[PDB]
Formats: sequence, structure tokens, C-alpha cells
Amino acid sequence: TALPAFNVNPNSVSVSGLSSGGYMAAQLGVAYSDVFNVGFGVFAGGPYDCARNQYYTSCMYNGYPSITTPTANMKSWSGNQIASVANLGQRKIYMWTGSSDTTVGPNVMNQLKAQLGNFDNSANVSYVTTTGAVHTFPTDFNGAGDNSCSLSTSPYISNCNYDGAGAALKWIYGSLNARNTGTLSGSVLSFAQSGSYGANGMDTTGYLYVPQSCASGATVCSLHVALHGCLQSYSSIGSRFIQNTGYNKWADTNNMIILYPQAIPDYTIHAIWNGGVLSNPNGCWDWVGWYGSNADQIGGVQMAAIVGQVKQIVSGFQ
Ligand SMILES: *[C@@H]1O[C@H](CO)[C@@H](O[C@@H]2O[C@H](CO)[C@@H](O[C@@H]3O[C@H](CO[C@H]4O[C@H](CO)[C@@H](O)[C@H](O)[C@@H]4O)[C@@H](O)[C@H](O[C@H]4O[C@H](CO)[C@@H](O)[C@H](O)[C@@H]4O)[C@@H]3O)[C@H](O)[C@H]2NC(C)=O)[C@H](O)[C@H]1NC(C)=O
Repeated sequence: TALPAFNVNPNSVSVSGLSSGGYMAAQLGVAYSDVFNVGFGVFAGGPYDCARNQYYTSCMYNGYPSITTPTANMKSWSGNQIASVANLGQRKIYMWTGSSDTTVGPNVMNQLKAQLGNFDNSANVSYVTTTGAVHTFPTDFNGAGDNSCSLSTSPYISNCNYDGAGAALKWIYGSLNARNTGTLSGSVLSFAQSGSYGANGMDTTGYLYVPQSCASGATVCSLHVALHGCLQSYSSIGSRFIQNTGYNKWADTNNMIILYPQAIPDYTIHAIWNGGVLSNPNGCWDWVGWYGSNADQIGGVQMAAIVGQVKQIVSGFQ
């Protein structure tokens, strides 16, 4: 099915994600700060350009990645390979980690905090820590199939007694109507991630949750892009990220569409920025350069595809 155009204001776009989806949220937020012009959210991700000049495992497992060059590159690329970093001073940025995350980790997120500290006033950056939470998406309900917030295992979505989706949306957008406490009003559309909407490393189908208010075209909506993490693509866990992460109940009472782009497991070995070659068996978003030297720059194929999806959705603005 073709990705529809909706009555969404192009000035109301943001993105967030977990894991490699968190990394990608920041890559989009930085490289395309003009497109994601409200802000972005990072759950258990890491520094922009973290893995370009140091090996990816140094950007994981609660290690201490360097941000010297990554920060320098942001300064250097501003206005060319990425949108003006001045934009970032005018963005709401949400950050979250579990204190017991040993997959990415507080130390990694601390480095992202420091990096962004060079481009956005602390007042606009919220960095929340849930004590005891492991690498997992934090929600405050028992989604079907959820793993314990104390055990990092598939589907990496938990009841951590913390509404992470709500927190991120409220930090990015400000005051929101109370989340829907009943059945959702909308549907979960599928669309073809093909042509300009698709790319290497991406599934051929994406999804989006569309509240009844946004479907009719009679109401101007906003757009939030939510990016699953590694081992969280549709191929791995089906619709569990779409359904169990808690974005939809907020979208539903706040005239918001939630777009859910899908990556896919990729067992082909590719040259990456640093450390030689690597396949992408876990279906992560590209934060290491699997599909291009420009993965976190304007033109990066996955970012270009997601931005394409965004432009299509907002093309229906009335
Ligand atoms: C990211 O975080 C930063 C830091 O908190 C935010 O930036 C501040 O934003 C507020 C509100 O927009 C600014 O407040 C305005 O300050 C003006 C004076 O600015 C002078 O001084 C600052 C340094 O203190 C210089 O940077 C600036 O160039 C000026 O020299 C006031 O004149 C404003 O008041 C007038 O406008 C308001 C609104 O219309 C009216 O209500 C008033 O009556 C009056 O007419 C206002 O108080 C503040 O200056 C900003 N500080 C910074 C960092 O420069 C970002 O907004 C935030 N990102 C976002 C947008 O979310």
C-alpha cells in the first residue's frame, strides 16, 4: 500500500528511538535538524557520529566513548553535511537510560549529554535515569510479551513503572492532553518502504499509527517518528514495538501521527566506518556505516528514506 499524505504541519515534526534507533534519532535530529524541527528523544543511545573513529563496542556495553572528533565533526559539517548546528540550540531534546543498562549504558548516554552540551542549552535537554532498569523500552503497563524491566531480553519492552513515551512527547511538545485511557480510535496503517521510502537495511513494509482525528483530514496533526532498536524490527518481534511502547495512547488524544519505520536483519557483511567489516544480523538502524560513509550525514540512505516518509506524510498539510 502507498504511504498516504496527511494534514500534518511540517513545523511539528520530531523523532525518538531505543538502542540503534536512539542513535538514529540523534543522527536525524542533527543531520536533518531542519526537518525534525521540534526536537528528538534518545532512549539508551549514544553520541552523534560515535562509531566513525572508534570501534562500535566502545559506544556500547557501558564503555566511555570519546566525543572529541564527533563534536569537532558537528562543528565542521554545520551547514554542509548537516543542517546548521545553530538549529540545535532551538530544539527540545529528551534522553533516558536505565541505571542498570549494560548494553549501551549510562556512561555512553553521559557522553551524548556532554556532546549535546556544546550545542543546546541544558534548559532544553532532559536526561532521565530510571534506577534498576536494564536495556529495554520503559513503559508503565504490562504489554503482552514484555520482558521484565530487570532482565534485558526480547522484545526489550518492559513495565518499568515509567511512561517513557509520554515523558519524551511532553518534553518535546510541551503540554499534552491526558493520554487515552480506553481503546484507541485509530488504525495501524502499513505502507511500502520501497523506492524513495526504502533503503538498504530496511524492511519492505513500514507502519504508522493514525488517530481518527488525523485520518479525516479535517484536523491539523503533528508527527512523531518512533524508531525501534536492535532486535526490535518487525522481523524479530512483530508488532510488539508498535503496540507495546505506549506512544499511541498519547498520540490518540493529541492529534499526533506516530510513524514506525522498520529495519530488517541483514546477514551480509559490509565495510563500516571503523574496525573493518561487519554484518547487521540484529536489524539495527545504521549508526556504524553499514550502508554508506554518509550514514549520519545528509544523504545517508536510511535517513534519506525516513525523511522521504516524513515529507510524504506532511505533504498533505491543509
Ligand atoms: C534552549 O534554551 C535556551 C536557554 O534557556 C532558550 O533561550 C532563551 O529563550 C528565552 C525565551 O525565548 C529568551 O528570553 C528572551 O530574552 C530576551 C533578551 O535576550 C537578550 O539576552 C540574551 C542573553 O540573556 C541574548 O542571547 C539575546 O541575544 C539578547 O541579547 C528578552 O528581550 C525577551 O523578552 C521579550 O520577548 C518576550 C517574548 O515575546 C516577551 O514576553 C517580553 O515582554 C519581551 O518583549 C525574552 O525574555 C532568552 O534570551 C534565551 N536565552 C538564550 C540562550 O539566549 C531557548 O529558547 C531554548 N530552546 C527552545 C526555543 O526551546
